[PDB]
Amino acid sequence: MYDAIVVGGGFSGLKAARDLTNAGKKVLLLEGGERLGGRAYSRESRNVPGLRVEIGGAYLHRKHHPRLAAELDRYGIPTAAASEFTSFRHRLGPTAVDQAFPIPGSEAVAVEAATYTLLRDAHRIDLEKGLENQDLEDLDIPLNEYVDKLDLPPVSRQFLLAWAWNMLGQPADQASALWMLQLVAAHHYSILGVVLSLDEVFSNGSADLVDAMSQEIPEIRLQTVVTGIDQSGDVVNVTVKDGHAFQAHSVIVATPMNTWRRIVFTPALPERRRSVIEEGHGGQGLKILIHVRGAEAGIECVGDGIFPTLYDYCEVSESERLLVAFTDSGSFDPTDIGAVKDAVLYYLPEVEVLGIDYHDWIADPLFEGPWVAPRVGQFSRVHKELGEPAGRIHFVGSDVSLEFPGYIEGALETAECAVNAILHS
Amino acid sequence: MYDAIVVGGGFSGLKAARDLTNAGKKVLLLEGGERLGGRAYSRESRNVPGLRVEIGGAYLHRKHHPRLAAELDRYGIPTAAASEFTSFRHRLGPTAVDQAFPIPGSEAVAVEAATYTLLRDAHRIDLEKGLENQDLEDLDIPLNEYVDKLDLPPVSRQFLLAWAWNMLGQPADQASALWMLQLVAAHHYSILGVVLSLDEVFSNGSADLVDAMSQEIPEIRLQTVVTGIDQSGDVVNVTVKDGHAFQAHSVIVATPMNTWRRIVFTPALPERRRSVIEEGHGGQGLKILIHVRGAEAGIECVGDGIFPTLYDYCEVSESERLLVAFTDSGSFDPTDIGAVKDAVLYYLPEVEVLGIDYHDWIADPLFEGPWVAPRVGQFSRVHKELGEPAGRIHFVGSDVSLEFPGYIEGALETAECAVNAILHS
Ligand SMILES: Cc1cc2nc3c(=O)[nH]c(=O)nc-3n(C[C@H](O)[C@H](O)[C@H](O)COP(=O)(O)OP(=O)(O)OC[C@H]3O[C@@H](n4cnc5c(N)ncnc54)[C@H](O)[C@@H]3O)c2cc1C
Ligand SMILES: Cc1cc2nc3c(=O)[nH]c(=O)nc-3n(C[C@H](O)[C@H](O)[C@H](O)COP(=O)(O)OP(=O)(O)OC[C@H]3O[C@@H](n4cnc5c(N)ncnc54)[C@H](O)[C@@H]3O)c2cc1C
Ligand SMILES: CNCCCC(=O)c1ccc(O)nc1
Ligand SMILES: CNCCCC(=O)c1ccc(O)nc1
Ligand SMILES: CN1CCC[C@H]1c1ccc(O)nc1
Ligand SMILES: CN1CCC[C@H]1c1ccc(O)nc1
Repeated sequence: MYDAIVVGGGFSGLKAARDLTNAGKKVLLLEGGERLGGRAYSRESRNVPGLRVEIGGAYLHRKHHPRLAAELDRYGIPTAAASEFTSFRHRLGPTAVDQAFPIPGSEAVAVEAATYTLLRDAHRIDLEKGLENQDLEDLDIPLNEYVDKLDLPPVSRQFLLAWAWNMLGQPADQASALWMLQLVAAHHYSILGVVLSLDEVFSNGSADLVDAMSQEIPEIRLQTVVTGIDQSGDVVNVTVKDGHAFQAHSVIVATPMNTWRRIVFTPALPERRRSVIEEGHGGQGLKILIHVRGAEAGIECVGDGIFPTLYDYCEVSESERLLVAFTDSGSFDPTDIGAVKDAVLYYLPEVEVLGIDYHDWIADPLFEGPWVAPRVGQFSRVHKELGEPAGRIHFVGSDVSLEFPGYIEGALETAECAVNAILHS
Repeated sequence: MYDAIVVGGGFSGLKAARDLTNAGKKVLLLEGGERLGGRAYSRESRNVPGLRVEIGGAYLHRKHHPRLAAELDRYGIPTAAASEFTSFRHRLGPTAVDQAFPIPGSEAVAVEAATYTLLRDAHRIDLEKGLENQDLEDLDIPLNEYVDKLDLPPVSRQFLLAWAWNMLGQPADQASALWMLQLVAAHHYSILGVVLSLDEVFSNGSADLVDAMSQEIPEIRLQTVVTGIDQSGDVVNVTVKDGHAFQAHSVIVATPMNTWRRIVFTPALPERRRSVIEEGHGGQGLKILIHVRGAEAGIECVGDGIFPTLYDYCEVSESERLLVAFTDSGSFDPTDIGAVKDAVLYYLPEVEVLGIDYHDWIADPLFEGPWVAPRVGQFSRVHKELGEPAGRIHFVGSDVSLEFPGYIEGALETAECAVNAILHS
């Protein structure tokens, strides 16, 4: 039996396990899959032999993501930007300008005013309290309704909606305004910052950091799916799909929120958590790597397409590239390549699609979703509580970060807190 | 004897006189100078025979200035923009972009944040209450100190300071932050709007409108300088530099604030007004028309020069133009043409200065100043009170507008209110 069992071998689990180990605790890490890293998943391209790609989490910004920056410095892990953006091919209407910030002068006043309104609203959020504890319910409404009250002209309206679609992984009618404002608050109260945090990538893949961290973790079991966590006795018992149990004084749940509902907790989790847990969050983010021919380097496209964003990812050859598109899996079927072709040619009518690569995170039983985003009304009912301990079971992960939810940084942050909580008695 | 005497034949006096006349009152307008229009002064160029120029007020924006827009529609008075701006020659440092909005991407986050801060502060101002009645004293500090707390990077910092210098007619150390915020509030809570209200000009000069209005005013005396206003009796007595008095039930003071201190009021004006009146406001605006050779059309220059702004005004010929520069008369001596040459060549090293035209508003005894701007600390002590009646004497004018101070629109607004006050008993 162990001081602590960590369930899940993403960045959160890995951090918690390593740090508890270095503190002299006896730790076991159980990972249900065949690999470590979770929603950070670098691997060989399905389309391009010998090419390493990120199929989940990839981007970081050292200034918004200091714990991650610390990890990188700690292990000497190189980063860079994946591409310079120099060619802008927007679909925002005839008055848009082809630049990174495509808003024309005739919209400037409208943007100014909306900027003030969004940031005012964002400043209502205190990041330590939880979204359900601050009288923020009036903001917990469908994003499209919120944006309708800003009454933006066409370019700025579509620009904001596109990036919101991209970033939340939900269409505007399903996204919560409060959640959009949450991401603005997490970026030091900045709208710009949300998109500007796409700043660098791992030069050798996320696996670089995953492997570094795992090297400091003495006991790991892969292919070990936790099905049960029972703290009815003096010591927590963790049952596993095989049926061969492990015991510890403390258990860290570092699996995705949308998979909690498949674990049997004993006793049952506190009742106010239960409904949201059963439902799951509404995240439907979809990231598609697109192998193309005839694309110039450095393309960025933002617009009103079924892909709100489409931008440069990497050089394959003199004539071939990968692009990345974001949409959501409720709106778009990535296995309909004809659809892919249509969505790309909308922005880039000269380009030929050669193929696509993605991971169906929502269909994967180890995840049941991409990154976190609430359904409308969820997190103004319960949010902080999701990542609070239930007796000796701690809940960590990006999904439950108050400080940086949906980011690698949030995984690290939450791990920090569980480790400290465990070290204090 | 008259229902009303109006003192001053600027837009405020003219409006008040006309409207009282049309209401069936018996009105006399006394103007101390040889012309009507006051600080709106179109006349022939000192530099270019046969050319009409604006030596004071010139610019308007129909959307911010609806009363003025009404006047223009009423008399069929044509307007246009004086020039397209197409060539940007800024002195804002090597990272500036040569566009109307010269802020580069690396400053975007900083600007976003400052935008929120300025507008938040501006939203503290309710435009009907007066700046001395709202607990705004913490904002009534030197602009440079306020701007230092925004901690802007270099381009945005200098850009904001330049336009503030231009617009307030005061260097940053003498300008009040609260007053800058007042102009932001007057423009429907917009920073951009302050500069965007430079939108059209009178196609035939301000005198077009002045002449239209004066045609509706049956009794006008020019060269009649008021020296005394005495309401100790039942009927107000207005003494005049000649010594030949006029009497009325009501008197409208529509002369500039900085000339009130030369009038003998009986009884004395209410005591809390007296000190600011004696001191005068701190407006030192200076507008210089510059006759040039070798300038391309459509130039706008903003920067850190002794002229914060320098921009296109009109075509004289294929090789000659007028530009306009704003600075202030405490900082700059317009009769030092060598200085003028230096200030222009800073932005435009290829251009030859042929000559200059301006009016020394501060030296003119009928004005003692250009447009209104408070000294630091003035208007958070007394501001609304300056434009309130003292018994039967009303105070109007741009100088005292709560709603649009320093603009033609403010002259019209204040006249509106005095007329209505007089019509009601
Ligand atoms: C398409 C996509 C793109 C992204 N892009 C970015 C980005 O650019 N930048 C950024 O910062 N973030 C990005 N993210 C978000 C980020 O990758 C995740 O928030 C983060 O990796 C989550 O780490 P974690 O430790 O919370 O959970 P995960 O990485 O999900 O780890 C959970 C672990 O639990 C395991 N598991 C599940 N059920 C069980 C079970 N019952 N028993 C045992 N193990 C179990 C899973 O196998 C997994 O290894 C992206 C996410 C996705 C899906
Ligand atoms: C250089 C400059 C540029 C400007 N640019 C713009 C601009 O682009 N757009 C804009 O909207 N505004 C502009 N303004 C501000 C605007 O012109 C004025 O606020 C407005 O014209 C003031 O009108 P008024 O009726 O309040 O006062 P004024 O126009 O000053 O009228 C005052 C009248 O009082 C007379 N007078 C003074 N003392 C006496 C006395 N004792 N007895 C009898 N008569 C007396 C004066 O002769 C004058 O005719 C500018 C002002 C200046 C100086
Ligand atoms: C840099 N600004 C462009 C807007 C989006 C963005 O910043 C971005 C997008 C992709 C990428 O790899 N790097 C940056
Ligand atoms: C249009 N934007 C440029 C900034 C200043 C400005 O708007 C301006 C200046 C002079 C003029 O005649 N018209 C407009
Ligand atoms: C930065 N975020 C965190 C969750 C999804 C991810 C992401 C990355 C790139 C992009 O264009 N949009 C979203
Ligand atoms: C618009 N304002 C009102 C008072 C001064 C005037 C003005 C006009 C043009 C310019 O560039 N700056 C200031």
